[PDB]
Amino acid sequence: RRTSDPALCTLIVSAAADSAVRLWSKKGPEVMCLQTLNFGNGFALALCLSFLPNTDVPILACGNDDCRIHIFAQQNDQFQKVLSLCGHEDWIRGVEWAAFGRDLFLASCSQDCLIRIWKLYIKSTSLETQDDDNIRLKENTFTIENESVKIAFAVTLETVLAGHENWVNAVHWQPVFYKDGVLQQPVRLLSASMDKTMILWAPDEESGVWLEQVRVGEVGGNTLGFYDCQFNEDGSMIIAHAFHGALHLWKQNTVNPREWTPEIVISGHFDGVQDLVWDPEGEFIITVGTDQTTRLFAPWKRKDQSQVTWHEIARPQIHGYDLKCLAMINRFQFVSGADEKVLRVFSAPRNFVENFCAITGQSLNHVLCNQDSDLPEGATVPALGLSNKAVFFQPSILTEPPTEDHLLQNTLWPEVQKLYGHGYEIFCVTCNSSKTLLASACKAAKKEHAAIILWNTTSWKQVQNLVFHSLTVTQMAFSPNEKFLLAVSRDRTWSLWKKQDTISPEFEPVFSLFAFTNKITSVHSRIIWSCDWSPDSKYFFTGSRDKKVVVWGECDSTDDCIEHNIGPCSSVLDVGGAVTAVSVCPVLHPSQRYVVAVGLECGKICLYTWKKTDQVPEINDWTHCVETSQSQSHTLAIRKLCWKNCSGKTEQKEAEGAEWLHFASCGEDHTVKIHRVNKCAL
Amino acid sequence: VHHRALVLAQIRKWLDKLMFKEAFECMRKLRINLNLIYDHNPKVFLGNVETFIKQIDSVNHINLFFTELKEEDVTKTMYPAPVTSSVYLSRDPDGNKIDLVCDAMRAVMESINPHKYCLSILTSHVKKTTPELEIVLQKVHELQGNAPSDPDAVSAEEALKYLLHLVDVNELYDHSLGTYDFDLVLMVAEKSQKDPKEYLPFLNTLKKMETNYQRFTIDKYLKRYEKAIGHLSKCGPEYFPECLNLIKDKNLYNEALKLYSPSSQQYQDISIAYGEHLMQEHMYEPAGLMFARCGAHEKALSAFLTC
Amino acid sequence: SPAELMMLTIGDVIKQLIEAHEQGKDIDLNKVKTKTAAKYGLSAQPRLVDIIAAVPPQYRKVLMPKLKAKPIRTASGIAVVAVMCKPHRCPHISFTGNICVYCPGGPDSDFEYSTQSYTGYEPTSMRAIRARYDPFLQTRHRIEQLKQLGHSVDKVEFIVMGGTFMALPEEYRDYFIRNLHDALSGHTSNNIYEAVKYSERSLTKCIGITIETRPDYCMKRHLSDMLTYGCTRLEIGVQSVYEDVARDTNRGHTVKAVCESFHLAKDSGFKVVAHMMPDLPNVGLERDIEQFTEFFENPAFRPDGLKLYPTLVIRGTGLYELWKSGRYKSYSPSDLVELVARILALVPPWTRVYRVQRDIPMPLVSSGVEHGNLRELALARMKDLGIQCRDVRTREVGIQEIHHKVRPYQVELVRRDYVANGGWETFLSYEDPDQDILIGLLRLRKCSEETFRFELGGGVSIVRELHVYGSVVPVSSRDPTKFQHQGFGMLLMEEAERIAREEHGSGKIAVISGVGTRNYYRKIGYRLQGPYMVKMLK
RNA sequence: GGCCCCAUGGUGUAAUGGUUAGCACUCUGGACUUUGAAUCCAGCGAUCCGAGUUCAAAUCUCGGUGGGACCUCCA
Ligand SMILES: CC(=O)SCCNC(=O)CCNC(=O)[C@H](O)C(C)(C)COP(=O)(O)OP(=O)(O)OC[C@H]1O[C@@H](n2cnc3c(N)ncnc32)[C@H](O)[C@@H]1OP(=O)(O)O
Ligand SMILES: C[C@H]1O[C@@H](n2cnc3c(N)ncnc32)[C@H](O)[C@@H]1O
Ligand code: MET
Ligand code: SF4
Ligand SMILES: [Mg+2]
Ligand SMILES: [Mg+2]
Ligand SMILES: [Mg+2]
Ligand SMILES: [Mg+2]
Repeated sequence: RRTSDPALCTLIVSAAADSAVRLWSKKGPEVMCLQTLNFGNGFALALCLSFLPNTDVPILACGNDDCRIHIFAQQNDQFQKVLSLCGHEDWIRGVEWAAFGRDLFLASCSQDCLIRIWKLYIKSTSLETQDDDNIRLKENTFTIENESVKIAFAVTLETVLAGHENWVNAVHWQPVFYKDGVLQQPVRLLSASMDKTMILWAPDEESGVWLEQVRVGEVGGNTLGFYDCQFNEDGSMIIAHAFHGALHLWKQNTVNPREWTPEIVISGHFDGVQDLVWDPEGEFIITVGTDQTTRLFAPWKRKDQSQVTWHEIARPQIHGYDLKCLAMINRFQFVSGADEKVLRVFSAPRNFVENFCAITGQSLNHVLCNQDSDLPEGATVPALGLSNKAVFFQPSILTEPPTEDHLLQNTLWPEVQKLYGHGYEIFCVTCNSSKTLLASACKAAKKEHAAIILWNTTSWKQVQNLVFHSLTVTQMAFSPNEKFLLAVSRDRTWSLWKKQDTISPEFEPVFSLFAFTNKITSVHSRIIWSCDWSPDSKYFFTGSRDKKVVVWGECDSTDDCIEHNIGPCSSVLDVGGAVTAVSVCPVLHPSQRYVVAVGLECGKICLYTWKKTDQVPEINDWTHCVETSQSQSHTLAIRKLCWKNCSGKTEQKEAEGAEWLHFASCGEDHTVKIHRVNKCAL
Repeated sequence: VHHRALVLAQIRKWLDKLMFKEAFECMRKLRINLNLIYDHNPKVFLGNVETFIKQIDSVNHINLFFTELKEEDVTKTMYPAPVTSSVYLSRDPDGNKIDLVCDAMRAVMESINPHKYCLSILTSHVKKTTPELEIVLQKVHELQGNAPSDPDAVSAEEALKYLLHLVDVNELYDHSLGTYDFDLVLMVAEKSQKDPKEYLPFLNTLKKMETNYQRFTIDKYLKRYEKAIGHLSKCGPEYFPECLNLIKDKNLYNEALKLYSPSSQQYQDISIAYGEHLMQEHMYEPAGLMFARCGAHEKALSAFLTC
Repeated sequence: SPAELMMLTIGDVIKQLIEAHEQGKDIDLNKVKTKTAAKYGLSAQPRLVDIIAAVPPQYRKVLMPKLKAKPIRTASGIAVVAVMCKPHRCPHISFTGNICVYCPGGPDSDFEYSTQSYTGYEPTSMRAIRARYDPFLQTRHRIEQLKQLGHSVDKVEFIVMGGTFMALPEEYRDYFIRNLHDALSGHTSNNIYEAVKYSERSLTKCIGITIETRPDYCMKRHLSDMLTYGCTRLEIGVQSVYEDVARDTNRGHTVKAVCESFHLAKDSGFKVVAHMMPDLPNVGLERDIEQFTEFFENPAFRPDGLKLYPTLVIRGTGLYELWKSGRYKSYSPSDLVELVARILALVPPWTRVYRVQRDIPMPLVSSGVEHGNLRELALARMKDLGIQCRDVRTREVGIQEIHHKVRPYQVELVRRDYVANGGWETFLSYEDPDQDILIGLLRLRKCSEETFRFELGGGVSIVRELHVYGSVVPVSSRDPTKFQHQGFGMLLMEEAERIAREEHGSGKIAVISGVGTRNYYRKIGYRLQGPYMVKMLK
């Protein structure tokens, strides 16, 4: 605040882990460092800035590990220590200033489980003080210079609240706001603690004490407490941030002023996501991550609005190992693979279908398709070990998405299978389009451990072992023609396995090598990370850390080739960085467009357009189509990309001419995103 | 191994040669009770306190000496003399050993350097037979509102920390309340971890009261019932029913009888109450005798017939 | 209903207790419990935990010294928190094809979701299983239990159990250690060094960490890595001093490697604790006595602590197959008790015995030990034979105070010197000779000519342990009925600083310490260098 | 209101005038630096209240207090 008409000068204070506090000023586009303060080998844990009453001198309060608060005032052009306040006996985790009338208040919390309020005012005129017949606390006084005038200020403690058991993590006043022009300045305080609780405090006018008004939270369970708490503009809503990362939001009733109810808030993983799949009909997605959880997201349909929003409704796993891979078998059944030698199979209970058809707005009879019939009701945690047990939890109908207390307990899925046969932790899983086969791989350092295993989907037994490669298999893919299987490995090679033809209706077909690649024939100089098929089962694309995406083609003509004709059918491209994901749109255009979605280590997503030259020059096969912006991109490695292969809707009946194509992405930045692209442009 | 015989012989020679420094170091290192410095020969110790103080010349060592002094004699319970040819005993210690030691050493310390030896004088006052908390609190209060002259003085914060080290906070709070001085009470309550808006109204209410009634109220708040009844007695007649209620409640009949003269009617009332109390406890003959003394003749008949 | 009757009984009990405290008289708890339970018509008695869990705050502070439960949990001067790692395979599975012939459980076993050498039915195992092996949750849960008992958790020491911890990837070890330190302090750090700084400035002191490791994973690299973590104790399984046993059980190393690892660890400044196993195959009843006599008389072997684990046969192991085929038979119980008594009679006065038998539940054992109090039976047998045990654990003030009823009277200073692992060791102590009661101890060693650390080269003497026993006294507090904060520590350091200068001839003294100990030694006059607290002696 | 019988650890129960009351559930402590709750082994805890007769009473005579069986009375 000043009267030189500046470009909104700003003062900034920061504190870091190098035992120092720094001050900055920002005049327009120019910044400069006014001062630095050194605390020896201590640290500063909280900061707050404001101005002294009835003047324009900035003041600073710093809470330290010394269980002691420090006050600084800016006389002249530098900050100088004026006062030190004792009283606490543990670390301090938050301070805050507030202005009331012509006086200043300071609220302080600590790990002592206690909250203290101080008070700063302007000392008297060195006169009119004659009431010596009273008992008053000693005042902490300091003097400042302002325009060649001495001004004295005094600080004194106000009260000491209590009521918490564990640490108190944050404290905040209530912001001022304007109603019909007039500013209202309530007196309220909020605190959140580690013992799963939040307390709202207000003063009492009949006496000189403060009283609890609302105490919100869930006391009980192994879940830990809260880190942060925040008010609304006027105080209608209150928000809190939990230990894992869950968000809790409470709203107050209009007529009943001591009743609060929780509401719907965003949610997501609290660690790196590792895999992603789509609904076969396209109405939900399932994700797994290194946070040992599996989550399902589906849209919400409301009558009195037009926009559609997607929310979490299911969490069908809370596991004891880091999850790595997932695959889809039926519309309500999937396979998961984690940091162990065992693959697991999960199915869905009954109340999930009712909740799904209720929220998404479908019909219960039609979503069953009279094909699921009787099935278990829920799941629960077993007494010992890691598994899922049917509860044939509690019948709880829902018309709105749940909150982060019904998701944690009442939303599990039963386990119905368990497969052995691997010697080490799983690394990759895939499935064919005919819904009857399954692949697998594991970490290996020799040739006898890196072997693909094929299973069945009606009676789970090993079918045949495919021994090749000497290192881990990173990804596999089934051609849409259901007559091939491809593998890429850490040993910079690859292999293609062809299925032999027999009629033998009671038996099962077999696979054997059709083409391969050695050190010399390999073009990727480093680890291959991804591969994918063309929608017509003709070519296939590979992407590796060599910053190159290659097309290997002419895999068609399965009738009778001499041996093969497989080789490089394009030119290498230097994307710019390591490629960790490749995907191809499942849509065919008469102009023969093959669009590829390439992800990188830096979270960029580039859409190219590949065209077969059909001429002996290989130029004009790589064209750059579109690239993600700096706010639409990720921040760390991208681990998966998957278009919406809505095979159930073979042709889009109710669409705006299919103007848009949707796909989804996930990465190690704790984030899952859904992107949309214009059709006619590509 | 350090055999006790050789150590004790060397220590006795050192003590007889007036070389307290070496003996003190050896006893401190080997964990030998320090009382042997005095109990070996009290007359020589009390005759040469100055040399002791000069040779030890450390605040920490003197504080260690004070926190181990005890009334018992160790040359008869822990370290009996191997030779029974004691030269004499002579002067029996006149009073409490702790008192003589503390007074003599405090006098020497005050004579030599009031500023250098600050916490040790407070320790000498605290460690006496009767803890004189009032004097040390008053001295700390004096040191609070003063400026140093010699750059060896101790800040009031450090003195308060040392007092809180010797005695607990709440006990100091109660003693300060007993001192009838609100300055000391506020000083102690500053470092007490308490809500100011729980005891500020209490102290304000206590302040605006009559002096004797104030002292009675504070004493009752701190038990101390005899002082409370004395202060209440030194007041107006209208308070007498409450004084008598307290006398009957805690059975302070004898003290109340001592408080007033026998010619007073209050003495007669307290006597009647006391006699009724013995009637409750079946001391028929004594209470009847005391009824006859005061003048309750018919009650004397009743008690004498009953017994 | 019984519930409200129980609640009223509890409330009345605290009412009487607080009243008696207010007017200041002593009260007997058991009689009050019985009388008050009689009034309200109950068929049971109150529990101590329930009475503790209902006291008002100020009274909760004041009257714990009367309602404490299990006084042994802090009778040694510290509070112990045990945590476990993630399931994994032992490192020597690859180049041998299999693991030790007697180890139960593990990733590939019928004991589901259990760590190697454990079954999962153990107390600590069931605590980490429900926490899904997360260090933060385990530390918080255990500290909550310890506070609920009624103890003081000012001073803490960690114990990391599981398989071989130092064989895991570096990132996981970083994660684990920084989470332990953060759980104590309250910070949210990114790597080890930040967590160590903040824990140094913390108020809940971390005294030290203990890790179990194999002799082939104790080299210069691993020792330096553990030095940066804050570790101060090591546990190695020797199991035998005979070379044929170490290769017939597929152990994977040799005894000479064990001796060399002992030498390196002791020169670096750690403390060594050894696991030993009687009743091994091909070892009769006469080779055990010779084994332990050589253990405690040969300078190459003399450790600082011992763990006696008589051999147990458990299903799903090679020893189980040997036992079924009628080729291995265990000792008779009388012979086992006699052997344990004879072994305990040989322990030197500078060695501490931490545990005497395993803790596998009885129904899971096919043969071997069946009782559950081998130590006290052995002590009774020793009293019958006329011999006495003189280790460290059964001579300290707390144990002598709870098992017997004695208190020190005539404290003296004792010093013992010896040679071990190529070094000159000294052991200083304060103890009562007549009643045989220990109070405080310190260990000192002169660095040999084969030290590799940069901070300890050129004439440095290192202090390896300083300890004072009794009950726990919180920092900056004093209790005249306990033994800790009374000046026995600065007396033990002043003597260590005189030996290192006038006898060793050194010119510097170094101490390995935790973090609260870092502040303590800074108070004494030491400065910080690397992971050590050093001071010039010139 | 008389009218027959019952009463032992916190709870369910055993024992004949001796020269000193046994078991179960509950509770507390140790083996234990892997554990309040599991295992093994130790420990604390009672003849309601008065008179009494017999050398001697938890035990037999007569009492009050509660309880159980009969009708109460009574309003
Ligand atoms: C370095 C290591 O390897 S660990 C040391 C052993 N670990 C333990 O804490 C278990 C028991 N330890 C102890 O008994 C003590 O903590 C020791 C060994 C460090 C010192 O023993 P004591 O005889 O109690 O020390 P001494 O009485 O000489 O010192 C008391 C002072 O030390 C302080 N102190 C004790 N422990 C600590 C600590 N961890 N951090 C900071 N100060 C401490 C006390 O507050 C007291 O200071 P003050 O009274 O002046 O305010
Ligand atoms: C954790 C410690 O347990 C001991 N240990 C391992 N297996 C057995 C067994 N079958 N019986 C007894 N002790 C055993 C070893 O000494 C190991 O180091
Ligand atoms: C947990 S077993 C003891 C530690 C290590 N596995 C060893 O055998 O030495
Ligand atoms: S090294 Fe230890 S934990 Fe591993 S198998 Fe051998 S005994 Fe078991
Ligand atoms: Mg009964
Ligand atoms: Mg009976
Ligand atoms: Mg009977
Ligand atoms: Mg028990």
